[PDB]
Amino acid sequence: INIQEDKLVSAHDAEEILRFFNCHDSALQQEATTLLTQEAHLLDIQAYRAWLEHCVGSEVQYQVISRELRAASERRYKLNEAMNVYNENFQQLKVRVEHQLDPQNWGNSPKLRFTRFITNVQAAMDVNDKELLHIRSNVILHRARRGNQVDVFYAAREDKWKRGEGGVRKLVQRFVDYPERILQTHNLMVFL
Amino acid sequence: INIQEDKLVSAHDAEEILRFFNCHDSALQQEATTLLTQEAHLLDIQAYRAWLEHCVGSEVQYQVISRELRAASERRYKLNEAMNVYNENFQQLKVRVEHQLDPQNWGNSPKLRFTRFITNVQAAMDVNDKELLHIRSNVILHRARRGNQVDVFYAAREDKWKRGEGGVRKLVQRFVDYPERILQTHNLMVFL
Amino acid sequence: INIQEDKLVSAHDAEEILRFFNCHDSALQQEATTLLTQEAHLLDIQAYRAWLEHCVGSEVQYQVISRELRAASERRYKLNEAMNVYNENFQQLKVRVEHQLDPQNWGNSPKLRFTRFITNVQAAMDVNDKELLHIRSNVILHRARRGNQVDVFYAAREDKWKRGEGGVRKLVQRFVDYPERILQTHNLMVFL
Amino acid sequence: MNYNNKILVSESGLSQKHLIHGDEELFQHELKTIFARNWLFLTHDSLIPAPGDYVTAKMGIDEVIVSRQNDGSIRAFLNVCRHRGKTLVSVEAGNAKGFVCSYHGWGFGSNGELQSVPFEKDLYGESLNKKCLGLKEVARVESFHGFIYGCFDQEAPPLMDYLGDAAWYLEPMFKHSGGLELVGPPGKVVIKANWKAPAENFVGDAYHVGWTHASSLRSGESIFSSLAGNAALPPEGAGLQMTSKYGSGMGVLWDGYSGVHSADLVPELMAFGGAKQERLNKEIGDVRARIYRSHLNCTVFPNNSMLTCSGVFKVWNPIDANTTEVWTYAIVEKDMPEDLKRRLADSVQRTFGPAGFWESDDNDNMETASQNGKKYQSRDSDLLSNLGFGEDVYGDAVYPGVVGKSAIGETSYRGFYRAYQAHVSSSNWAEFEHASSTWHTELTKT
Amino acid sequence: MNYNNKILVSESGLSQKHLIHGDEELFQHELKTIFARNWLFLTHDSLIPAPGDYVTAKMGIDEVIVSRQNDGSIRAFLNVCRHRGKTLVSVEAGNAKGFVCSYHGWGFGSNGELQSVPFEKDLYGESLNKKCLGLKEVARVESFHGFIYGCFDQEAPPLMDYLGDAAWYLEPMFKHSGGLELVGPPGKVVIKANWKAPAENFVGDAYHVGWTHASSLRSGESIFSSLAGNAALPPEGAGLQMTSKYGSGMGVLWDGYSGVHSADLVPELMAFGGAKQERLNKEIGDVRARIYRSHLNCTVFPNNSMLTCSGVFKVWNPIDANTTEVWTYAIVEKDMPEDLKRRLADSVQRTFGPAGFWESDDNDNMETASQNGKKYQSRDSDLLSNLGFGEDVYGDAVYPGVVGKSAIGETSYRGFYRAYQAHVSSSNWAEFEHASSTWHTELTKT
Amino acid sequence: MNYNNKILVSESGLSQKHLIHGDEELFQHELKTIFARNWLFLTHDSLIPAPGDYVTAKMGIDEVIVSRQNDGSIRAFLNVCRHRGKTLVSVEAGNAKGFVCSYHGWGFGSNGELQSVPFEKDLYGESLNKKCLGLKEVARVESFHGFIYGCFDQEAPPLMDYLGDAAWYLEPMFKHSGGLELVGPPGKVVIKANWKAPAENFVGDAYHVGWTHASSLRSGESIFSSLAGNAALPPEGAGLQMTSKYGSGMGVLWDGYSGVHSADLVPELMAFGGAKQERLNKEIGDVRARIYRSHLNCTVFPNNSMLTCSGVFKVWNPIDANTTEVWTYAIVEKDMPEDLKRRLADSVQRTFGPAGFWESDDNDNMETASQNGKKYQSRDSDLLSNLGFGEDVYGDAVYPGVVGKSAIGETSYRGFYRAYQAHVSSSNWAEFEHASSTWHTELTKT
Ligand SMILES: O=C1CCc2ccccc21
Ligand SMILES: O=C1CCc2ccccc21
Ligand SMILES: O=C1CCc2ccccc21
Ligand code: FES
Ligand code: FES
Ligand code: FES
Ligand SMILES: [Fe+3]
Ligand SMILES: [Fe+3]
Ligand SMILES: [Fe+3]
Repeated sequence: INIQEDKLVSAHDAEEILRFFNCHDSALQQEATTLLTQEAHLLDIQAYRAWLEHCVGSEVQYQVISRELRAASERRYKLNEAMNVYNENFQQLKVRVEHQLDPQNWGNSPKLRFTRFITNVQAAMDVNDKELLHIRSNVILHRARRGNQVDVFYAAREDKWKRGEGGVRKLVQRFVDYPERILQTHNLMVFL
Repeated sequence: INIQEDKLVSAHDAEEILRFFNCHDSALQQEATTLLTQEAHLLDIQAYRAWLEHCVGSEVQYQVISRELRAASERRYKLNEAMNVYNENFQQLKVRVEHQLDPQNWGNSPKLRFTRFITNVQAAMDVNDKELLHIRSNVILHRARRGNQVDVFYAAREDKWKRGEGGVRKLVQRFVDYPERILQTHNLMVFL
Repeated sequence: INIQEDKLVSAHDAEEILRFFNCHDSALQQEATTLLTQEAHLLDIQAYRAWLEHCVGSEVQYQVISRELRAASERRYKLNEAMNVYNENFQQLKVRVEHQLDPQNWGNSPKLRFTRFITNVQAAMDVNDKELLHIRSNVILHRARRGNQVDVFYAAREDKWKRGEGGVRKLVQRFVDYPERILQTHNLMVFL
Repeated sequence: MNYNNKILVSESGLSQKHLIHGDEELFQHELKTIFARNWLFLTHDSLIPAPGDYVTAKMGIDEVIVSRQNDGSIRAFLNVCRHRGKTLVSVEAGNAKGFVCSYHGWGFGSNGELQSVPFEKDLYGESLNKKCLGLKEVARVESFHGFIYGCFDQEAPPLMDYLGDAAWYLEPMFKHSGGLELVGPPGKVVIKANWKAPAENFVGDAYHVGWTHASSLRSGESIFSSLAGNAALPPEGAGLQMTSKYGSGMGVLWDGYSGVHSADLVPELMAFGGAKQERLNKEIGDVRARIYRSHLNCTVFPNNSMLTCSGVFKVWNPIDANTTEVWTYAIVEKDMPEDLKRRLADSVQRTFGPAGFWESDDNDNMETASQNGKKYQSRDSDLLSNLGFGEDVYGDAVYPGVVGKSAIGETSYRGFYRAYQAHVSSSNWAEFEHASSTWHTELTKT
Repeated sequence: MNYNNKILVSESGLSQKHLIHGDEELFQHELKTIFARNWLFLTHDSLIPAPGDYVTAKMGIDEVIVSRQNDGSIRAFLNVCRHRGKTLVSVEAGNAKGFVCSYHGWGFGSNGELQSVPFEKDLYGESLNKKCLGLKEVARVESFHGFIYGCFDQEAPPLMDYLGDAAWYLEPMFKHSGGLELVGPPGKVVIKANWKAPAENFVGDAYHVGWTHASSLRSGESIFSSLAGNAALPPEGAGLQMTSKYGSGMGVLWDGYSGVHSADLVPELMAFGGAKQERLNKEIGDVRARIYRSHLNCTVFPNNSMLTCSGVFKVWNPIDANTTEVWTYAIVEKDMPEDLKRRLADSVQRTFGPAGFWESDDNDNMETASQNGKKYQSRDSDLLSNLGFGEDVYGDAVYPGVVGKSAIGETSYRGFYRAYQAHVSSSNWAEFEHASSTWHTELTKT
Repeated sequence: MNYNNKILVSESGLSQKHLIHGDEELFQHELKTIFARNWLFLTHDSLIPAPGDYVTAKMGIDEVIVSRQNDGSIRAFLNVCRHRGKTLVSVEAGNAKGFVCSYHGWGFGSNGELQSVPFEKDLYGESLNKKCLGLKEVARVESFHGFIYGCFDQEAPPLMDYLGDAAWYLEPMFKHSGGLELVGPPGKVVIKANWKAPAENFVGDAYHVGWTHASSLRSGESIFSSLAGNAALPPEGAGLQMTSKYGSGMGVLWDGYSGVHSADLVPELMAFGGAKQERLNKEIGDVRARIYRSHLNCTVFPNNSMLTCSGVFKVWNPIDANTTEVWTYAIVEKDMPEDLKRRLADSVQRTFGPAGFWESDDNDNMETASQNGKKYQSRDSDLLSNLGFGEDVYGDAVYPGVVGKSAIGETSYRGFYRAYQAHVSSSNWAEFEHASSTWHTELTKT
């Protein structure tokens, strides 16, 4: 993509497109789909410890940002463009998991209901680290609780996955640029 | 999954995870995807008789439950945990199909519009019945009618499919535990 | 499908079912999935010129209709059944793309956010034109802007794709019969 | 709007202003004059049978905790903490000796008493008067054969008197059958209708059945199936309609014990009901034994409805003028075989539950009729309920109440709306009584 | 708010309180004083040409059935059953001799009469007076060259008089062109704006075009394209503005017959319009023949707008103070080749339909301007419409109405809001007339 | 409701009617008597440091543009075009010398002046008085150590006086630390609570911490972690509570400099704060140096809250009685190492941001407490804030304000609601002052 011509495209987005339009491997797309479907299943049934153990690498960065709305023509204002809704290492994810599992987390009674829809899976091996797998996918996440509370989240996920203990591919980076600036879901207390 | 450690996980959910983390067969996942995509297409175009004839086994149990909200710590109150929104055998599904097709079903004029999104397909053969196929999938179902009525349903489906007449795989069990306790969609008069 | 028996099914819908229930080719389904996932990615990052160049055939008809609500029993009133929300040739799509990219399109600042979810992909080669590929897929399209505006679109897409310049498969027809009669999304200014 | 003077329901209940289904100010007024004043359905003994068992329920727009006490009685309390007003209980049912607030940890007993306050000694010393800090209690809680109702107004008539002439019709099934059980949990669905739309439909609308439910009648093969598409009118003597002083009313369709249940349950039910009827002839007489196995479509004023024999039990919980949360339970006879109770419960939900195909037939009728009440040109229009007027009787030797001796009519609409108007225009029970001292005469004019 | 006294629109229409776009109490008041009083667009002959043809339409927040009678006339009725108020018709168009209610099966004729009641003899006997149970009829239904308008108020002026001075400008295209057809079905989209925001924009806002529509002008290559980004001001004599007693008004852009249509239609249209103009010179004179092929942006008070030549036809159906349901049709000249009509219709929707790229440019302008009317610090602020004030004339020898002889100004805003204020502060047509007896003098001050 | 007479808050602030969290008419009244009258948080110097830098902010339900002027001052203006009321700025932050309206292209300066109007000469001539068409300006804009507040009421006290006795407590961290920076952009989330629910919680609710935040305390390992599940009460002398004339108040937890930050930041923070405290002893005395490194939970009346040391900074932007838009920033000390500032900012969002696990613990408490205020049986009920009443002092030799010398109590609720009631029942600042002339005496009774 020529971003001087395609005026609405960011350099980052153009870079990410390039990585998937190259070596298409059908088998890798399928592996990626299985990996993400199993991850989503563990999360949906709230098996958060199993998710950590089976899906999340010790060196993980798990990051969801919220970008301040700026003018398309803006070129002078150069202060922090985004904040981190999440920016977690493994221990920080573990804290969040223990918070979910704590029997005095009053908000988790009655039990929440999660349903995740994972689509648009793309996969490509890194060029310089043949053990690093880039996976892109989109998620719709439905959270229902307390009779009539319903919150639906929508996001694109830029992941890196790498083989870890026992040869199991695990998440080493997830990056989400959350598309809604003001959340209308009470909070973002879900693992995208 | 150790459900004593993963405190939020039900025994049933842990059992279902186990069945897919075992023998992964890529070809079966693809067959399952085709089966469910074709089923959804027939339903979306309201070909309910074709759906019965091509997709639904004579011994089917088609079940959607609504579970009463109980305390996570509850251990004494032991009355009916759920009611059946659907709990249909083949003849009961046929009654519902005839009700849909009846020219005096006033609610079906003007014609409804359905769009289904099937994701997260997983498939595994039963261990003890090598002719029984377990299929898990999630559905978003969009129903539009009468200018400005829009209802969106979200669910995970635990299916069993088996080869029937002519060797065609047909649904012999569908189980849905509907995630929203109080429906905000006027009714649940859709085939999930 | 016998549409005299399946009373709710239109002749057009029955014709479209038939084309996919015939020669199932797994490889074609996968090619179609890649094609549509890459198309959706280009659109999501607002690479509209790249979308035109890589995804859209010079002879394209890009059509989205809105059908007037009529009685299921109606047989006499025979005036225009639908209007065209879109009915674009290549040059008309180009006009829309230039409108999106124009630096005085005030509505595009701050930058919009798009996330597309493509599901239910089916593919079949045309019988009489072995170079014509029929692809059916459903889309959920999420558009977020201006802090708290969120619009979600739902549609089934009937596409024809054909090999063009450089052997690249490109869209030569898209047909959408939009399921909601009265839009509740401010406009339909998105490429379904 | 001046509710003292405004004629929302005309003389004899013959018509109602369409605005009653849409006006939000009137809805707010109903919270006071209808829901805070009258008896509202809470639960059944069968859902809270043991000490400590509780459920949550709506009473109008308020939520209450309904709890079985150690002494076997039932008390109900606002589901609201007495400290800073947080919702105490977030589940629908359970068993507990108390309820602890998740905000600052105040602990209330099943009896509503404030029993504990974290660090009370160090924080409040002896200054907190916990005796005055009990949960706000529902003043009146009474039972009709296991069916538990509540009322916020201490001045209300006893539940039995409030049922008035309707009680006679309910007793064969509610009492003489050996008793009923409510099968939970209920289905719960929001519809975009005023609570009065389904309430009026269940209280007295047999006219709609053949046409509204044409497709369900034709498809399900139930016992009332000859009505499909108005293909046939029920014969003379097929049933009757009744209404009462405090607004409750019902239709009676003779012998229709299998109700809306599809053909798969008809033979079993018709045998069971007939067998019990033969026993009841000797105990309560032929007429009342027949009523036992006859289909009753009833509303217990204001917003609890049921179809006996079909076993459908409904609460139309008000949210706003065009929003109602529908709770659907099944009723079964205690001495039915357990397998029959299970199938009957599933069939109630199959026909009238969240995916009830019969109930779905009613959606557009009730939603549009309600929403039209907001439309400018319809607000001051008159909804008609004059069918059968001038043919009702009172004080009949056999059938009590204001009675229309025909299966199809609007007798029960008229009694429902007469009571509704008397409440809306009154400030208390004494005023309702004064406004109702010639209730049956008004209903039987001409 | 006291609508008799409250100055919502200042003298000469020079400004309006911003609250008019946000205040829900005023919206409710408009239902009475604007929508129940004035002429509202229903349909066109071309959409219901044959006996039995019908469409549904909104009139304010009410819905009506608009039906072609056997005698060739058109009658319109509230889409509400006279029994218990259910919505009668659930489709947008069709052909029928009658409408049967899906609740209890009452059957109404295309003429609104209650023709049948299921089992009438057995249920009502001879007691039901069906003659008094006809659908509530729209009192006034009139045509302007095939364009059908309705009014609930029997006291309204005839449609032709109501159009006042605007009729003269519309006639060359509506009448002398041989007649127009409305191409349906319309696009339908909800926007979060007050109905007055697009109404005021179409009635008299040429100022916004170059800036608001900069991207559409630059991208589409239409005939008005030199305006893009305010790169150029239209020359003197490029057009004019007009307004009238009953609030209707328009801008006139000389010769702009291809309107907003992209370059792909420009040569064909400019040839067609020019050829018909040459014929019309001899029939209606040069000036009026020129007006025929000139672009008119018009609002027919209160909420029907159009762009002639572009062929855009709009209804801004009110839902609440910040919600409007936009209906978009195409208008075509009857004697255009069919292939041209088809492409013109698609182009109307391409530019101004649900995915109309021009219409999209207006979204934020109209939504935020409307929503700001709810904001505390803006409610009592003044929206300005003073551009061109002191330069308008009345009674011109050539161009009738209150006229500003310039292409860009706010003349038509002032006339629109003068009529709006006169209606809002009046209880009936007689009071509006009294409040309007010096309408043109007020508009031409200074 | 008559706000002059209605007792919404009882004497000494001991209780409040639950309706205050739900009543929409009162919410509308608050727009006038609370939000249009009092000081509201806008931004920080650190977010608009250079000439031309601007941000948008809410002030009540209004939106303003807050702009750094060329002279180094800050001015704020309604984000509403003076022509026809369109929203001027659609972004959250940037740098510009002016703002051009996308409707008709009017151009306003960073100083609010109407600087340009497209084609002014040809359209308006010399008739447009641009001097009178500047953006509606926020009358009062003042700074407290870089923190910028605005007030629509010219009659308000200076910001410093308005902070009253609370300023003394804030100064060690806000001033004597060398100064704070606000790290943007903020998280933004809508919750279904009244703005007063989180405002009251931050101003004076230490009681809830051990129970509400039991899971976050247990899981995060922060310094206040011994409180988890009410396992332990803070010792005597662990802290105090204060409140002030104009409603601002806070809790003080001695020495808690690492606040809610998880164990991963505790050693680093406790070293940093302790080191600065040792320097400050010599400058401002031991007590005030200790306050610097003590955890303050504060609300600056009405709707700005913070946790110093934790670094949480909140705006509870009102939308309606049960809707609030929560803005969450991080505060950091300027002279902290940059890497520490970055980690501190992430930790603020980790704990109290959109996915803040601590903040999530509060959701149900605040939403249900607010929504219950709409429920019929709860509207007239009394929310209690009597903990510690009769033990507060005023005029203490060491700690100024109305002070409760205990870590846990409701002192700050009482002062918050005393000021709230005085404003709600007053028409202007002079009336508030008259209603507050014995403010501390009322709070220290018994
Ligand atoms: O659903 C209803 C309301 C009245 C009625 C009478 C008979 C059978 C069913 C029903
Ligand atoms: O859309 C509009 C409103 C006024 C106008 C004038 C010319 C061209 C287009 C338009
Ligand atoms: O979040 C809050 C409100 C009051 C408070 C005191 C200490 C620590 C945290 C907090
Ligand atoms: S609100 Fe319940 S203990 Fe405080
Ligand atoms: S409501 Fe139409 S027939 Fe009864
Ligand atoms: S509304 Fe801003 S320039 Fe007209
Ligand atoms: Fe019914
Ligand atoms: Fe425009
Ligand atoms: Fe808290």
